[PDB]
Amino acid sequence: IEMKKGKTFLELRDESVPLPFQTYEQMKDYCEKFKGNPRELASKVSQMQSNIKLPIKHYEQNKFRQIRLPKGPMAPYTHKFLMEEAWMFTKISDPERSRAGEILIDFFKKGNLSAIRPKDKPLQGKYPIHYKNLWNQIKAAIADRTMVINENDHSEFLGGIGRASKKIPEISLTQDVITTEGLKQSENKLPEPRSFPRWFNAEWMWAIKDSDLTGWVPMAEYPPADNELEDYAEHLNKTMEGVLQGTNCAREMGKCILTVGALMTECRLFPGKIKVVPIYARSKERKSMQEGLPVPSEMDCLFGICVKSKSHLNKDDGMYTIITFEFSIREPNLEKHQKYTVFEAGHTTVRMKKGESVIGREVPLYLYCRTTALSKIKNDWLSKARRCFITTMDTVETICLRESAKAEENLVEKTLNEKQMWIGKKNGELIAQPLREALRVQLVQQFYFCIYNDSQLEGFCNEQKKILMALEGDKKNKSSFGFNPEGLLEKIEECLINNPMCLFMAQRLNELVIEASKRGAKFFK
Amino acid sequence: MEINPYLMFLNNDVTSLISTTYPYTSTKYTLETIKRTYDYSRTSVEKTSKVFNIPRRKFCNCLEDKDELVKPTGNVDISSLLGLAEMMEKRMGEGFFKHCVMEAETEILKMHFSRLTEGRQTYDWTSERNMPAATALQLTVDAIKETEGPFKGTTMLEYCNKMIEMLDWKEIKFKKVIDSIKHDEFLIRALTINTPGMIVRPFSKIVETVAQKICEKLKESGLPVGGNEKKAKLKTTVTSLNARMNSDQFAVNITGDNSKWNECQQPEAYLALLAYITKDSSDLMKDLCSVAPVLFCNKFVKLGQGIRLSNKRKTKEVIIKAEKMGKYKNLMREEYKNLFEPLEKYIQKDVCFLPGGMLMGMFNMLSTVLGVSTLCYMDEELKAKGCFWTGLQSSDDFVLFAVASNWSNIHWTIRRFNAVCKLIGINMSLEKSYGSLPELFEFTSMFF
Amino acid sequence: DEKTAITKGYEALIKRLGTGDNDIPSLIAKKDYLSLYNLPEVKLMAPLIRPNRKGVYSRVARKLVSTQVTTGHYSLHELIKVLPFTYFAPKQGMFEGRLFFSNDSFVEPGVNNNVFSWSKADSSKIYCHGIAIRVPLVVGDEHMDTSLALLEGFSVCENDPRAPMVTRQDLIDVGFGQKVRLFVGQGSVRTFKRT
Repeated sequence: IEMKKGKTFLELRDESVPLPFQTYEQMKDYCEKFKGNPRELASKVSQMQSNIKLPIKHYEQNKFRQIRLPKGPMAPYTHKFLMEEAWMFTKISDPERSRAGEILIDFFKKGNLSAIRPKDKPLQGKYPIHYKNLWNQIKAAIADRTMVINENDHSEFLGGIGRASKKIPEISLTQDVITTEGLKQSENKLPEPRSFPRWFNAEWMWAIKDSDLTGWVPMAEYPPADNELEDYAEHLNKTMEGVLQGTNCAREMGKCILTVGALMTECRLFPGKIKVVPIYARSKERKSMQEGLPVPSEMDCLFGICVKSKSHLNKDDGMYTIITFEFSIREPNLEKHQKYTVFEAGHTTVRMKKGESVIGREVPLYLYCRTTALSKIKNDWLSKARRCFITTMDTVETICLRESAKAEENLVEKTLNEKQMWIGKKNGELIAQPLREALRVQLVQQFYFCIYNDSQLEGFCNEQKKILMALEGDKKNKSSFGFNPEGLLEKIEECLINNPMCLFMAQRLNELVIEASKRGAKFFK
Repeated sequence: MEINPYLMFLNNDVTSLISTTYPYTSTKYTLETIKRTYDYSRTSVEKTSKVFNIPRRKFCNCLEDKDELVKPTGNVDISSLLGLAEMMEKRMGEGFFKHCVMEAETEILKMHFSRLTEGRQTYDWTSERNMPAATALQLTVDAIKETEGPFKGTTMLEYCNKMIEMLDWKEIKFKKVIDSIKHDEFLIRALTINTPGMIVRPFSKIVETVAQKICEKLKESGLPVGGNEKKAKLKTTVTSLNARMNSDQFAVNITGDNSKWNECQQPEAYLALLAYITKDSSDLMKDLCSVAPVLFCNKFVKLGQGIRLSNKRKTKEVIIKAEKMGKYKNLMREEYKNLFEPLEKYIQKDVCFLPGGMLMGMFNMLSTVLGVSTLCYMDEELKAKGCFWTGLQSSDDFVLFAVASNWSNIHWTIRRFNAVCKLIGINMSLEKSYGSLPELFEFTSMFF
Repeated sequence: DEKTAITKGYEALIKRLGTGDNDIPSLIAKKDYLSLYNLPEVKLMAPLIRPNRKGVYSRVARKLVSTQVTTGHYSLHELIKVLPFTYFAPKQGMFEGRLFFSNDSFVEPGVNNNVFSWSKADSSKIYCHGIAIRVPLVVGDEHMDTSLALLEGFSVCENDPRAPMVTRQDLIDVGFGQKVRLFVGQGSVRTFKRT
């Protein structure tokens, strides 16, 4: 038995070898008989150590520095939808009509959406006419009881502004052809850097509020129990779910889940056809007007209409386009709303308490048009935002597993109701709130992580860990010692471009290490 | 109120809340990667390849351009490598490598070639695309059937010998819409890679099995398993350290992350290592283990989708492949030009003949073995000074524990270790590797 | 504890039956519901009722009990569930299908709940806080008629999807002899007819 040898393989083996050896046999003999001469090796390693200048700093004599953010205009809105700046119509839900087309048709029948008639002059927009004509097309199609759009002129344009052109075969190419057309390589553009977002804070604070309606997100059931551990786990999960579902962030999570599910289904079913989808959600409960205690009411919240242009799983890894027509009752900002074209679609009516009765008061309404691109991977990624809850749950478990072991007793309710956590700075004074209100910030941190997930954020998230670990070591009086921190700061500055989340989080890191310098000795001012 | 969600790290330990910071579970790039692979080798030796008359940049046992050595320098040294291997053997035992290679061999004997169907993905050498392993394997076997009859071996060794025989076949056939190819083209395709195939798959699997059988006996080897066993290993290491040194000595830890761990590992050193290992064993394994290394010494890399042209207004847009970029080099920008001319030599039709490096996520077990060898070093110069080290190493991430009795000799030991690591291509990162007192470190996201 | 207080109150309400005169079944057969609104046990349980909505919950419970008893069609379970609230002056207001207790808990008419649950084929077993309680009597049909214990001035009818969904607020306007579908719980839709 033996591996019968060829020639080309052996020729290669005899060819690809170290320099002083030119045949497998010489190298083999040198290897099988190699002996240890630690003296020459010690001399060689010492020579290597001499011709190397490895610096080692301790972060105390040479501390870090604050990060220099980019300069220029503010980072504008990016997410597909409109958090906080959304006005939602509402209609009582039906289990026999729990579908996108049926819901949209039912909303149209009462005549509210049909009444909407956007005016020609836009407040701040580049391509008004196509958006307004597509809006009329959507109304006319919905009237026809079919979500389809036969004519393909506007969607095609608004999807092709990015790129659309002819293609010349290489075989039909010459030197005269080139010199005539002046063909030159396609210069690759780079994203322009942007400044600090000043509106992320307001969005975050609104996300920490509790909305009137609750139960936007669905969850599974709870199987039986056979001992105390599963009972405690179920109790904690139920508590956290009942606390969280009432938040404004969960509204956006549900909106994404349902809207993207509808888009994905329509793409799979009707490829190569312009369709119409609703930006809807399905509530479960609502805080009573007489008192804040929850009272059940299943409702259906309509925040817009999203066209889906030709999707065919072929170009750009199946990248497809959409177009959004969202509602709002809040006049725009030119700086923030740089991607949205806004209209004034007549008037709507709010409804509020008035003692024993609910009254309505009219207000103006606005129409946020915007053209954007999506893909299959982003759909699969956004359609499952519930993984943030579990991640937040892990944080809870830590606090509820460490303490429970330190004192060897159930301290879950105690820590949840007493344990104070610094949340920010109010009037130059650290605010502190229990863990009950901290969970909202942690959960919105995970959500905003998912919404903006990209290369910049992954790089910054990876590279911030070292700063936080070094600072933690500083807390406990440990001589943290780096090699070239300046390069690491340059790297993290490199990763900060055109993503509000990273610019905001970095500004906070700078203001966290300024505040910590009062108790740490590894950071400049 | 400006919300700042980093303030909870003050009155609470980082380890609990670090998870909150982390989410839940093209031609240009390839050209730059290969250019860096060539530039890191830090040599200038070129030897023509007889079989295809292609220049090969040999980078082994020839250090040059010492200046700016801090930057990654792959070029290996065989003497120190074999010396450290002998040190590790002496430590573990004499018949250690022999026992491990014997175990891996006997385990392979009863193996069926069908195992190759278990793989993440591969690259077909017939359609020139990427697919699961089973599909491309079926393609290859049915092509063998169509050309020179079926393969009735039903075993790994017969499959490998069939591949060998195919290395010498001049014409090979295969279904298509039917076609065939010659000797040189078939070799090329077989040793092609896309950003691997099936020909080298079993030999790589064998080498990985051997390196794994080796890492099991190694205390400082956290690759084969993780979690409970990993914490057990951690605590064993820490207690052994605490019980080793004295009351005057004080230790230190380092969280290191090797940079360019794939663009500085060369299979030639792996071949020399396998030779030294199997030196005393059946010639069968001696020759077998020497297959995948050389197969990786010659690796064609498929350039991605070609560049495009366009006029000023962008109204016209042409698409061309990579093989023809050498025909329009006068048009591409400088950065794209300076990145292409120095490599035109190594291009054949549309691919690049990289004579070394290691891009695949393969031989990770072997890299860990090499790292453990690096850590098992010890001499008398250190003993005289009362200093030493130890630790653990993953594929490209490691944790070091140095020991000494002064706040300065530690720096000398660290520099010694960095030198010994660079001697064999293993470099180190500076913006991602830190260190502190023994209490705090990190490994595979497990913040101790 | 407040829960234990509620449990003992409900136990007293159950025992009051006593299969005898001057008890729930005799007054039922007599169709004298006003006296039910003055018993001692309801007077003992009254303090456990949230003060702000005490008037509205008294109103709703009074109407439900009166309507059920008037027809002779009733169900002991929902009756005993809502009885505690009818010991006060009824005052106009807005009801939202949840008779909140003083402890922030709730009992919604016609839906089973942990605090009080009634399962069909288990009339004897009245589950209060997951604790079974035997009834001192036996019934096989006195409870089967719950068509009037859900809402105040309506009655269940045969299912009909054509009827449009509506909510608590709009119910006041529904015209006579007009079917109205509406949720009776979680994903439970039931038609109703004014009467």
